[PDB]
Amino acid sequence: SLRTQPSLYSGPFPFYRRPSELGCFSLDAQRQYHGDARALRYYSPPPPDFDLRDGYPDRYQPRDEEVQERLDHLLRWVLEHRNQGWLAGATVTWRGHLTKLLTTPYERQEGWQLAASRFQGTLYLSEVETPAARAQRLARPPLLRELMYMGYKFEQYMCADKPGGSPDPSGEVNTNVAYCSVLRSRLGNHPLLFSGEVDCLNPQAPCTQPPSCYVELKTSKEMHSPGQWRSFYRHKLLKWWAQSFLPGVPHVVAGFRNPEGFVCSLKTFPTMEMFENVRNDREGWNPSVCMNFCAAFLSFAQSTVVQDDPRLVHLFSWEPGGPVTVSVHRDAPYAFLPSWYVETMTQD
Ligand SMILES: [Mg+2]
Repeated sequence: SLRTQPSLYSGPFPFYRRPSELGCFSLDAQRQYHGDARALRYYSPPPPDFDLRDGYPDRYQPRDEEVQERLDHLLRWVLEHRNQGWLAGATVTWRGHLTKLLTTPYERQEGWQLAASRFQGTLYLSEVETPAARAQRLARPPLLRELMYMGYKFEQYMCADKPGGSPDPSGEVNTNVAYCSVLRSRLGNHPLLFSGEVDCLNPQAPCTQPPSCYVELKTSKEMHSPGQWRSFYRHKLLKWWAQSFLPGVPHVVAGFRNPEGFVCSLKTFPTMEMFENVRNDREGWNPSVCMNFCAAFLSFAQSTVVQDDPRLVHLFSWEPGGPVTVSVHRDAPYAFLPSWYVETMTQD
């Protein structure tokens, strides 16, 4: 087991390598994979009065969340690019999985599970939906469903499909569509290969080379008091920082929503400056604690997963308050590396 309290992980900010984009892939409106950037949209801010409720629900095509894709689309990319043993000493995951590790020392509400499998040296990490999270997903109240749509809608007001184009929110929001950047990094002694969904690219960004040219878009409720801002800095900026820090996305652009579902204000939060909001806060978060924990977890997983075997899973389970605990599983349902990937890699 691995303890999770922040005090264990205070100390110097560890080494995190400047991320390089190795490539990308797109999922289209039918969730079919394409090894190019067709799904990538372009940051096109107002020059805001955005109705995030517009099109809900008649122009809404939500992804079927029952389909658990796990690492499948990343593994296709890896398979088609394993000529770009560095991989053997790496850990392969989704950006979002690493985000959840980053936020663990401070997370008090949502637990997680991560399946680990070692296969020809490489450590693969793939999130498992917990029974409790599966319960909440199926029991999603109308208001949660509207809120989620609103987050996706915001993007349609802020992005165009061509550089410098005008946003066109008259169409449908279809959440099968995704653009994913594939990045290489390293946290201390742990080489990383991961994909992350990317909201848009800013043509007028100072550095036009990805991932620096990318922008993350967010919505949050409007705030009218120091206390509301302080809770926002403490809870939501931590999540936003941990999401955008990893892939090297330098800006998060937030639209603040009315209780009536309109965005009438925008604010840019540079990733590099987010921690400043809580640096002198007795109940704030700390990016060095986030990264030190993550590095500790990677070391823990790497020493725990001894056997090289794609049918074997070490399930890392964590609930708020407690340590990360481990259980050992084989085959269904936890085994996540598909035959089509294992055989092709074995073929080499
Ligand atoms: Mg976003």
